[PDB]
Amino acid sequence: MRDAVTTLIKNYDLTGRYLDRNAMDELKAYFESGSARIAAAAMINANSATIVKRAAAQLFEEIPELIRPSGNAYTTRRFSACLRDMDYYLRYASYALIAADNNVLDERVLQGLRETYNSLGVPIGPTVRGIQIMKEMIEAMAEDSSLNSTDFIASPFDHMTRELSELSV
Amino acid sequence: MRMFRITACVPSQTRIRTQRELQNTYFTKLVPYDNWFREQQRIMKMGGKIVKVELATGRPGTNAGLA
Amino acid sequence: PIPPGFRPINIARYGPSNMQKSLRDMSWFLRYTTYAIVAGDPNIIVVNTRGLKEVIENACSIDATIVAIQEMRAASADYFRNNAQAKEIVLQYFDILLSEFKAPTPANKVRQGPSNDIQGLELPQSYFNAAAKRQKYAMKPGLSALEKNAVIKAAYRQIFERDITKAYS
Amino acid sequence: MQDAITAVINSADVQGKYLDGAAMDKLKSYFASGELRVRAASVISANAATIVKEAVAKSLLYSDVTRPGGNMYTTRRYAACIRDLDYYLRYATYAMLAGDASILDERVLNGLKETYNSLGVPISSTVQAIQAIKEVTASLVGADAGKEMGVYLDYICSGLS
Amino acid sequence: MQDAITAVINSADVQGKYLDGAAMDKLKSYFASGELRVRAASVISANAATIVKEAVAKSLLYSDVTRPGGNMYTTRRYAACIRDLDYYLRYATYAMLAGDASILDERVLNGLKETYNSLGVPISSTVQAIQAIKEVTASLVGADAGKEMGVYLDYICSGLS
Amino acid sequence: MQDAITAVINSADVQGKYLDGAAMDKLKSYFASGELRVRAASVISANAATIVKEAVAKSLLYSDVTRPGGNMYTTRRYAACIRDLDYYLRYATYAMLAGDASILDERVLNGLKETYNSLGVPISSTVQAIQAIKEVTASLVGADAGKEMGVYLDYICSGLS
Amino acid sequence: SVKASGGSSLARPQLYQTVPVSAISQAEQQDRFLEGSELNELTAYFQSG
Amino acid sequence: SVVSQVILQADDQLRYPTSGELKGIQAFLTTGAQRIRIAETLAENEKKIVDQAQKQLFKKHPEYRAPGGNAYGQRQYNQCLRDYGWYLRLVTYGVLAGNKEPIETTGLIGVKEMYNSLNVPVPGMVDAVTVLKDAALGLLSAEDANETAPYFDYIIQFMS
Amino acid sequence: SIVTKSIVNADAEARYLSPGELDRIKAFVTGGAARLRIAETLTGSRETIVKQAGDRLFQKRPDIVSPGGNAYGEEMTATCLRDMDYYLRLVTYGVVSGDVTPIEEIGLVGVREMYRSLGTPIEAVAQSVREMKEVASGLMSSDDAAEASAYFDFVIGKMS
Amino acid sequence: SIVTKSIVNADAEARYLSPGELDRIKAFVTGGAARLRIAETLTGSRETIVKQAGDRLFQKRPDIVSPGGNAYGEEMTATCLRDMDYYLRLVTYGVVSGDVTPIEEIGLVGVREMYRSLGTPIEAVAQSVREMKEVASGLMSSDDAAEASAYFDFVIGKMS
Amino acid sequence: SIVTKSIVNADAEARYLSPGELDRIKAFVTGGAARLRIAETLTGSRETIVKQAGDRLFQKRPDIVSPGGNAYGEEMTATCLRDMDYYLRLVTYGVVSGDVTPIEEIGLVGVREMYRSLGTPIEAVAQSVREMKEVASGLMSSDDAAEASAYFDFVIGKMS
Amino acid sequence: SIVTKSIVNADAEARYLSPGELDRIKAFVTGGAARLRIAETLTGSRETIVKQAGDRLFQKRPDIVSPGGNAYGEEMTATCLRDMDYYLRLVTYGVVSGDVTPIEEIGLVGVREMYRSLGTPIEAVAQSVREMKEVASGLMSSDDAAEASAYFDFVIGKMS
Ligand SMILES: *[C@@H](C)[C@H]1/C(=C/c2[nH]c(/C=C3N=C(/C=C4\NC(=O)C(CC)=C4C)C(C)=C\3CCC(=O)O)c(CCC(=O)O)c2C)NC(=O)[C@@H]1C
Ligand SMILES: *[C@H](C)[C@H]1/C(=C/c2[nH]c(/C=C3N=C(/C=C4\NC(=O)C(CC)=C4C)C(C)=C\3CCC(=O)O)c(CCC(=O)O)c2C)NC(=O)[C@@H]1C
Ligand SMILES: *[C@H](C)[C@H]1/C(=C/c2[nH]c(/C=C3N=C(/C=C4\NC(=O)C(CC)=C4C)C(C)=C\3CCC(=O)O)c(CCC(=O)O)c2C)NC(=O)[C@@H]1C
Ligand SMILES: *[C@H](C)[C@H]1/C(=C/c2[nH]c(/C=C3N=C(/C=C4\NC(=O)C(CC)=C4C)C(C)=C\3CCC(=O)O)c(CCC(=O)O)c2C)NC(=O)[C@@H]1C
Ligand SMILES: *[C@H](C)[C@H]1/C(=C/c2[nH]c(/C=C3N=C(/C=C4\NC(=O)C(CC)=C4C)C(C)=C\3CCC(=O)O)c(CCC(=O)O)c2C)NC(=O)[C@@H]1C
Ligand SMILES: *[C@H](C)[C@H]1/C(=C/c2[nH]c(/C=C3N=C(/C=C4\NC(=O)C(CC)=C4C)C(C)=C\3CCC(=O)O)c(CCC(=O)O)c2C)NC(=O)[C@@H]1C
Ligand SMILES: *[C@H](C)[C@H]1/C(=C/c2[nH]c(/C=C3N=C(/C=C4\NC(=O)C(CC)=C4C)C(C)=C\3CCC(=O)O)c(CCC(=O)O)c2C)NC(=O)[C@@H]1C
Repeated sequence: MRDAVTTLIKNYDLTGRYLDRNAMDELKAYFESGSARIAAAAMINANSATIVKRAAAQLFEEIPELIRPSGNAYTTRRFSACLRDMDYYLRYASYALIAADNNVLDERVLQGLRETYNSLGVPIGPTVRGIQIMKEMIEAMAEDSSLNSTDFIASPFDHMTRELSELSV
Repeated sequence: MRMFRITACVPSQTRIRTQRELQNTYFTKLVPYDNWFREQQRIMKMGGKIVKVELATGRPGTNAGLA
Repeated sequence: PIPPGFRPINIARYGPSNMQKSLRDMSWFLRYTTYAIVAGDPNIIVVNTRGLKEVIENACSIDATIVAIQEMRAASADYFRNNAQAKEIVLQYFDILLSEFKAPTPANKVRQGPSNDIQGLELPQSYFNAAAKRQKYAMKPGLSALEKNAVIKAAYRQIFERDITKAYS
Repeated sequence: MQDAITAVINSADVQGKYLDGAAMDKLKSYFASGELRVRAASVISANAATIVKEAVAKSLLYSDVTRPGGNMYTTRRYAACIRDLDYYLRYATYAMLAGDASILDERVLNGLKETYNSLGVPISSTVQAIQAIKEVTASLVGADAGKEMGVYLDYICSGLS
Repeated sequence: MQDAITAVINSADVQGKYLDGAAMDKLKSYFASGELRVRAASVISANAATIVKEAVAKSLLYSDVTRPGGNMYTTRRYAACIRDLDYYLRYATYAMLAGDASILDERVLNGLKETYNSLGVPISSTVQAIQAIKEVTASLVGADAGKEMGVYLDYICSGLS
Repeated sequence: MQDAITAVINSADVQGKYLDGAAMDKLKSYFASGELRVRAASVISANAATIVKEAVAKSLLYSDVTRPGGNMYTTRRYAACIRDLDYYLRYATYAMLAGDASILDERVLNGLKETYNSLGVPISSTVQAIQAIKEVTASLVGADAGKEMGVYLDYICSGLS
Repeated sequence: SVKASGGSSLARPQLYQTVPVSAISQAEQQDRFLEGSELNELTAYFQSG
Repeated sequence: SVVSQVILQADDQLRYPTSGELKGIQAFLTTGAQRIRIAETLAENEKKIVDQAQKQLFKKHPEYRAPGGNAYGQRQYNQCLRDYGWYLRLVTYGVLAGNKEPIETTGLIGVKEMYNSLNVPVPGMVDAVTVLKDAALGLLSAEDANETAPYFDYIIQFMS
Repeated sequence: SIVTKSIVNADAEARYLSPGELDRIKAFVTGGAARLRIAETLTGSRETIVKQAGDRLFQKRPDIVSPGGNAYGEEMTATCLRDMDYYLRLVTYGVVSGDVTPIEEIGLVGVREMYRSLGTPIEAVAQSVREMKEVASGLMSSDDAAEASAYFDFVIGKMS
Repeated sequence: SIVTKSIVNADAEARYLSPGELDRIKAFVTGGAARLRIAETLTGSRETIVKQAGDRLFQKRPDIVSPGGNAYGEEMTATCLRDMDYYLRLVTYGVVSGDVTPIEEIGLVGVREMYRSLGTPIEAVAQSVREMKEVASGLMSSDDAAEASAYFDFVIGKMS
Repeated sequence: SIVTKSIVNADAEARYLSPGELDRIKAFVTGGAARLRIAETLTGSRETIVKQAGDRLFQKRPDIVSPGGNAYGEEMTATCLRDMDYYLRLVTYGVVSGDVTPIEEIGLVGVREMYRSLGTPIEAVAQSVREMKEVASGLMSSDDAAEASAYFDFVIGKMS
Repeated sequence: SIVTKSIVNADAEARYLSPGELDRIKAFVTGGAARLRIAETLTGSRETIVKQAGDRLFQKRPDIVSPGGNAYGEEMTATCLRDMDYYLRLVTYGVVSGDVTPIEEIGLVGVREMYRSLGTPIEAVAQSVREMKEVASGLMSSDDAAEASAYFDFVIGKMS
């Protein structure tokens, strides 16, 4: 598993280069953004159950056939499994927000996600819609709170939607 | 192959979280010499207590003729 | 029969959508009760009602649900009322339904990561209540010959993926 | 383990004779009691959480062992203890349905007393929990099935003590 | 385990000395008796099941152990008993090929007395069975190889007793 | 295990009360000492092989235990002994960083004495070897942390003796 | 997207248990035919059906 | 503590503790004065915290005082206040240790089936711990409140 | 024993008894009277099974009573018909228990190495229990002898 | 990195990041400027550190560069200085990352097997890294020298 | 020994010895007179072989007796010759026993940890026992040297 | 063969073959002419041994050819003599291999289940192989008779 520091070190190791001024600037930018990343992760540490509950309470009204029969979130066993999946996604989004790199999302979320969801019939479109609902909620809560830097919050969710989502065009 | 007669109790530290079936944590075990160091380290890192251990297998101090 | 503390709910104060949810929940409770009657195992009721109290208590009255399924049991019993050999099945299945529904949500099963490389996981305690549990074979020292040979044969099936002492001695 | 039927088969087999009259009418007694045993097992399987709930309610709560310094104080200790009592109810149900007490020293009384001594588990309060689980089961199912349930629970407490 | 050459090599290694004549005399004795041991082991492996069946016929059949209530009555029990007997024969063959009984008093007699005392197996009857095996092997393979077998077999008897 | 900082937490858990000043001053003393504890642990982590090498060189070298006839004569016994000394140094490092000997009481003092009695390991040789561990660590770090290391090594002495 | 696929075979989680599924699974996991207990469960359930 | 964490990780990896872990130990040993200050002020002023904490809890959820709840009797009321005080006590212990480990090993593992057996609603008790957090956050100073908030947040996470 | 297999399987699955399994125990208890009826009819007519199976065996396969076989004189045949009585007793045990579990407990397994050590033809033992089966089916009513043959054919299948 | 270790330790027990891990990551972030300064002066003086430490190594151990030695010859001497520059680059990577896992993952797994195949004395390679430690520690402040010498001593411990 | 490894394979496969390995034990017994003759001539020449091999070792590698080597001093060279005497005794032990098992279970496994804790160069002691095998092959007859050189080369391979 | 056994064991231990197995392999290689001679003797007398041993079996135990027997029928007796030819071929395989592994891998695994299905008496098959042993030992020289009868009694011991 790699963070931004680890992937920069790996990129310089591959070419066999010492860390130059551009690498120092990237590490410097990560270190000054780290306080805001810590603040955002500590914010979403407190509210995470409310985030996943309201994410379900918005997603199942945008797509109401998930809770109708023949939907995949029909029974309460499937409902609790879907909420556990949303908790998984929010936890790894917290991990990626701390790490400032999406390699943790790639290695531990996305590498078999289409395989599992196609095996169990789980939809991908409503899943990434729930991802973007969680992203909008965290962005709105960060805008409401005293967060000076809010640009990095949307990056792990957008990466997850881009990696998991079927290529439309 | 020289071995040990051990007797130990190792409680599970994760059974409450994992909600699995129960086993008797106390047991009398025959364990080989080559695996006994790793087995003992596993017991003490899991938190169990080895309450009895004897060299029931082989003679103590044998220089040759081990396995 | 046993109303603990319930208050009747006003339709206009409760709202239209919540009333539709309540009506489909009542019809769905009766539908799964009939399905469990057909199946002969209340496992479907146990799985789909064990964790339902915490999710349903946020916007719906839990005492009203208890009185609702109480009236369902009473109405089904009086309308059926065939004989004691066929009524106690419906009675005990509704008792299982009310006990599982009043039972609060148990702890989710947490699969710990064995080392640093492997991610730790969580599983709700409704998924491991319907999914064809493995038979656990433990060699107690005092066991009789039949279950001892069963445990030995199960160990051979585990190690060699088949019963080699039966197939080839 | 064995049962009433397996016990009478073995107790005829140790002299190697066929089924006598005493074996026949005690198996008649077993088959006469069997429906009551299945009804008692069914009702405690249906209510099985609540019996342990009332047992710990009137046994171990508001006690010095629940107070700090005891072995009921910590919540992991509490969860382990109530899981143990649920397992005791399940194995007592198994003994009651089987009709013989060999399943207890087969499965639970293999090493329970001395591993409880190793972990510092209070045997006296555990026996008090067994007396509580006895009286709550006897209140739930009645005197007739409750007495023969309490036979195997007495076997549990005597093996543990 | 420890055969004759590793035994004398360990006796030399404890004193930290090269092999001298005081162990090489026994080493020459072992190499002189080696082909006798191999041919006797070949005969015993040829007649291994027949030795067991004649031994149980001359010592164990028509006794109180194979009467009902005895210690050899049920079919699993008889299969286990003949399994023990040809285990003793095969491990005695191992020790006879080795030249020492380290394998016999270690990988057979580690807890055999304690497990037979816990089960209730008659030690005297097993000793009589081993003596029957010794008589059959002595009458079947010869005098010198027979007494070489008998040394390890009454070593097994001393371990059991 | 449990640290020095968690020791007063566990004591207050047993007492059912908050932190009192008789534990507050001990916690402040641990906070005052912890930087020199963690730095001395870093130093012996950097020089960890040298402690084992000098302890073997000045305690166990050229002795009856390592000559022929000794329990540390053979290369396997020497490798096992230096592995045991490395584990002793690592767990002593763990204790001197942690402020408590619970790591030695649980993860070393569980059955080490009984295994050494089973193996015939010379207890007095191990006691003078850990005296050599004390001398090398006190020479490497200095007596200010040397006596602190010697407290847990004397705990090892009392446990193994 | 993801640069490799581990394979997607069909997964069939058992949504709920019934008496025939329980009896046949109990025989199948223990690698036996349907003996007297499993046939008695099936007989009683089929008569009550 | 975090000292227990680094010894457990080092013993699991079969090595001595390494440089970043040692520097984290130095940082924790530096901040221990702030930890002991937060613990002592919470210990001396716990009573007002539990006072308006239970006031806000039973204002928000008027069902345990109501019929059909679990806090009818004064004995159950005193046990709820005892649970509140024990949770604040474990918060002080974990603030002292620097990590989640005392709160975990004494009050959080198995707590959901613990109150499943006692019929106390777990979301009701996470509302209780949130209003307890609000009382403690209001009572403590700003940097101390920012230090002590994630422990309460972890209790919220693990309970629900 | 059906209840033995019930307890073993319920303990392996680690939960209480399902209602279908409880209905199985109801069915087994209600059929217990019929199976003990079959048991006392068999132990009433036990000796004619032994004698008719023995002399029908000696007329169908006369090799063993001839020299070269295992049945010499009187005492070998006495031990053989004692074994026949033993296997009939095990059949009655399986009938009265409702399952072949006590048959495997006392004798159904290990019989092959038993009779290999004894020199006894296992297929002839199987054929012996075969005429036990149709002599029992002849003497006792066939619709009610289906239950007894349901263990007889398992016995001959294990010894085949 | 420390961030990687904290996220991995949280994810192994399947929770969000603990307050102890947040404090550790905060300490990592605050020490990032000093660590970046240490890495910057190391990579600025990367040529003179390798030059002076190689000179001190070849004066203290002439056997490795005498004929018959592993590094005898100008090409093998340049290869030895290239190895020293490689390990100095890995030391800078570890200084940036705040722990020892990049040095471990790149140049300290299989190093004994590699240098045994190469025929190089691993204790002399450790002496080279120790001379790099001394030369680099002479080029910084005392706390910076101790912080870099932590990673250097990790490389010493892995080589010897 | 080869006999105890044969019976270890035999009871690992849980049956009597195969005829091939019985004839193999016969071949070992018949050759054991020749192995014992090699033992007689080696224990007769146990002094001159180790003295000439030590002189060859110090002539090949003068850095052992030079400053900077491990064996500097009369007692150090005496212990080096004592180690060579022990290893010659182990080679004679292996020639007697017919396999490399006594060398493995006395003084060949763990030799890396042994000479790592001692600081002794493993390639230098491998060269020393290589000179032992060269002087031994010089003093033996051709078949005896061919027999002993396989065990000597196993010592070379596992101690290189 | 013993080459396959030694290579498989060394592969499982992940090591090269020691000289303690290499001398066994070269001894098996050198002592091959006797096994080859026994192999061409047996395949020269491959017919007559089968004919005489089949004649001896059907005269000793006429229950095999009795009505109701397993081999009642001319094609059944032809397949019985074909099975005797099969096991003689496997004995020649084991003789020319110097090992029991070809007999074990071709015609000993699953023989008990196979003849348990087919109803053929396993002790009479053992008697057939024993009678082939006696005919072959009468036909050939005494040491070669012992060498072939070694594999023959291995076959009859695995049979019974
Ligand atoms: C007659 C048609 C058949 C036959 C039988 C036969 N059996 C024996 C001897 C023994 N059989 C047993 C087996 C058992 N004993 C038990 O208690 C049980 C389970 C209840 C079994 C299965 C035993 C132990 C013996 C030994 C005698 C003893 O009981 O002590 C013989 C005698 C052989 C001898 O050499 O004495 C015979 C003849 N043989 C046949 O060929 C027919 C198939
Ligand atoms: C209040 C008196 C009634 C009520 C209303 C209500 N229902 C929901 C939504 C859900 N209802 C369920 C229930 C079930 N899951 C099952 O598997 C079964 C059969 C055993 C049932 C009956 C579930 C899972 C939901 C959530 C899915 C969804 O959003 O529709 C709500 C909304 C909850 C909210 O907005 O937070 C409400 C208000 N439920 C009752 O039982 C009463 C009849
Ligand atoms: C409850 C009545 C009292 C009591 C219990 C208690 N037990 C433990 C620890 C364990 N108990 C068991 C029990 C079993 N082992 C078996 O083999 C079986 C049969 C299947 C049972 C029931 C086990 C395994 C443990 C270890 C924990 C685990 O889950 O693996 C504790 C915890 C001790 C601790 O400090 O951890 C307790 C508290 N003690 C009391 O005070 C209650 C009155
Ligand atoms: C037969 C000579 C007498 C007899 C004995 C008897 N043995 C058993 C069963 C067992 N036999 C052993 C022995 C060994 N197992 C090994 O692995 C080894 C080393 C090669 C030995 C020596 C053991 C351990 C048992 C225990 C259970 C098992 O089957 O493994 C029994 C059965 C006990 C029971 O019924 O549970 C008996 C009765 N009894 C006699 O009367 C004969 C004289
Ligand atoms: C060295 C100071 C002295 C000594 C050591 C010695 N030890 C052994 C073998 C073992 N020691 C242990 C004990 C431990 N288990 C653990 O988990 C730990 C760390 C906490 C220890 C210390 C064990 C298990 C063994 C067996 C090795 C294994 O299981 O693989 C030996 C070897 C004994 C032999 O070869 O028979 C020796 C020599 N003895 C001395 O004489 C030195 C003074
Ligand atoms: C108060 C916030 C809520 C609540 C409380 C309530 N608690 C109990 C009983 C018990 N509470 C505990 C608590 C703990 N055990 C631990 O290990 C820890 C952490 C250190 C805690 C906090 C225990 C052990 C008990 C049982 C002992 C006893 O009851 O004396 C009750 C009583 C249950 C009953 O019905 O008798 C109650 C009511 N109830 C609420 O409504 C609040 C949300
Ligand atoms: C000589 C070929 C080279 C070498 C020798 C040297 N040896 C020692 C001292 C010891 N050597 C051993 C090794 C063994 N002892 C055994 O019993 C066995 C198995 C048979 C082995 C492999 C030991 C244990 C010692 C220590 C002495 C003791 O027993 O106490 C030294 C001295 C080490 C020191 O630093 O004092 C030396 C120098 N060194 C060379 O350079 C030669 C190539």
